[PDB]
Amino acid sequence: QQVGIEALSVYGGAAQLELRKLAQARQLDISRFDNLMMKEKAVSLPYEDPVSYAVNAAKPIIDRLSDADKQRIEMVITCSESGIDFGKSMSTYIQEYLGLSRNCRMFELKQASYSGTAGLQMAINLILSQTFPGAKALVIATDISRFLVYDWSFAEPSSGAGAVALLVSDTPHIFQIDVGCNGYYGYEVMDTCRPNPDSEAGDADLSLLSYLDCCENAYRHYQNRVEGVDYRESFDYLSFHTPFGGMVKGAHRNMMRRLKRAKPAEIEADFQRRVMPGLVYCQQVGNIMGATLFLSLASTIDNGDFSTPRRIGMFSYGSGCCSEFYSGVVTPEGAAIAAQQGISAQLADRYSLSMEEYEQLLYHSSAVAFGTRNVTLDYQLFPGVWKKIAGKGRLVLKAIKEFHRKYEWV
Amino acid sequence: MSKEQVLKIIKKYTREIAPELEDSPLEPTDSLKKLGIDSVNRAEIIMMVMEDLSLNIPRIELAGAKNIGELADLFAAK
Ligand SMILES: *P(=O)(O)OCC(C)(C)[C@@H](O)C(=O)NCCC(=O)NCCSC(C)=O
Repeated sequence: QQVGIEALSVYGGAAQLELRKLAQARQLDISRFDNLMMKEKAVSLPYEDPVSYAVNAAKPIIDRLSDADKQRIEMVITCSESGIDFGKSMSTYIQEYLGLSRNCRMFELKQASYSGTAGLQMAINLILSQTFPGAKALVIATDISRFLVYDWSFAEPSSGAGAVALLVSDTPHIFQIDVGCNGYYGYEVMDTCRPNPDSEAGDADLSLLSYLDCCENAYRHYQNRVEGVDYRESFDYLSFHTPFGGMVKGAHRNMMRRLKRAKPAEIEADFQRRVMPGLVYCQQVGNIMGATLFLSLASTIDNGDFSTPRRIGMFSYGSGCCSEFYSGVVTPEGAAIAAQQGISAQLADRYSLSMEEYEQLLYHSSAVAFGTRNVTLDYQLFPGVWKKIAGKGRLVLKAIKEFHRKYEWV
Repeated sequence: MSKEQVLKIIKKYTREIAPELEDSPLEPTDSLKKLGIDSVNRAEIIMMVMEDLSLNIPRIELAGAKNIGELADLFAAK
């Protein structure tokens, strides 16, 4: 039974902040964030939210589908830790603006950055159940970091915005899943959390240690289920949830040292070959939470070598915590399809914020705080940003009226 | 093994991770952050000390110390 990702599409925001500018503004050495492998973070405008990010991520997928295939989408799962209601899923808005069938299960899934993987596994199981032959699922991981001006200060350099949309089916043109090859591990821990709206709290040091424990244990569980698997030999590439690149390098190093007793230069060559390709796009958006592992997958595919089919190992983590290691295969044909999406070009055309604009954006973000009943957005908040959006067929948040969010194609 | 013995092992791997501290004095009240070792290297030090002591327990059990003296205490207790 064949199953996996049929189509993958990314939205990396309309604007970004160069972390070297954040460093200069805090009189840090420019090399601090370079040391940690961080370059830019995507930043959500006040007239964007996770729904608009999700729709912009999914629109290219839906645009390419026949009417018949679009109607085969019978589940929409939104995976987020940036929800806009305690009960209403963002999937309802997403269905509305993508024009999907009313015969569709719709819901939202939460477990910090593990949400995307959980959604993907659920979609996989729908296909494998064979309850509805031909049905497809749309899984969209979408997150923003709308912090208002703190508990969240520790995360400011790393907290990005982005969405990745996956179409899941029995014709996996992009990523063919290794069925049953899954290990998972979780336990309650207070490493980071989002206990207040528009905020985040945490002990980053605890979270990094927890990530490392889960990386080891989720993989061991996979290894116990997949006889003969080898951490170097079985995986051509490795993609990870990437809060920032430096910690993924550290995790890979820990794994190689433990499982393969590899020497330091050997580990660094293995890192560059197998892990660095996935970090390329991640370094341009920052931590985009539940979508980050999927962006890492897209990055691995665009930036790695797929002249023969390749197996990618995937490690998902979410604070709180839960984690999963799983795998699949990408063919040369799949890589060629993915390349047509033009992610690198999309990311390069975003507006580069000054530190002054960024601080103003933080200040203006309050207008669309969680719980806002009525707001009308000024699209000319930053005229220069608007010029980079207008005419591109982007969805934006126009207004909230009596809690009802209204979006516009611009 | 003692709190003071462990503390000497923490000092060694700290100096190894951050060579500019080779000669500087290290007090039990010094914090790795203020020294200032980055987030990844703070975890690396913990893991090197764990491996040196053959301590095969969850890494999170070494979290939460505010300075290297408290970290020594945390290890000493395991
Ligand atoms: P250190 O050198 O002190 O720097 C830590 C940095 C990278 C600056 C800080 O921004 C950080 O550690 N961020 C990561 C925290 C985080 O979001 N972890 C991943 C969880 S994703 C999720 C919600 O599951």
